Amino acid sequence: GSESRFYFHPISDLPPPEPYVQTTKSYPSKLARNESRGGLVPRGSGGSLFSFLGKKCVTMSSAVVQLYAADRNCMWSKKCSGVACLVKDNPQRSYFLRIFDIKDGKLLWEQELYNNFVYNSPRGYFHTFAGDTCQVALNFANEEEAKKFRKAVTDLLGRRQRKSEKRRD
Repeated sequence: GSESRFYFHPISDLPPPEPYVQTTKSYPSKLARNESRGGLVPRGSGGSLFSFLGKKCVTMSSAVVQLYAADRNCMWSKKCSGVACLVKDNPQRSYFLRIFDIKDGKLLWEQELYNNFVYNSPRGYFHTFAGDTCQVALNFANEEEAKKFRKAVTDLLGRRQRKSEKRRD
């Protein structure tokens, strides 16, 4: 079901993993407010003075999910199960995706978002997410709640921060 008794199994019905074939994307966070300027012959310079960046990290969306991470080219392994939160960290001007364990609440998994992220959705209670050169995935009983953070992350990223929506309804 959706609540009370909801299943994450089976891994066998979930789509197989894949090595990251996409070129590793850049993290906007590392720059915050800076761009890769060129030299003499190749000279790209954007600049664009963003006036005062940062307030706090705003949580954007939260859903109960189980976290998979793919080993080399083809194995989904359980690293954590719990609840997920999509966070917009405006001080760093980036976004953070954080998975927090339901049992501990420790939060031991983060993924720092890129500036050109497209979301991968097989959709079978299962989403696939891209890392540095590793593949990570989200597994959940509710695609509805899943679409919400999945859409929000990818949509907001494309719109650029015009939302500080804390929770989905």
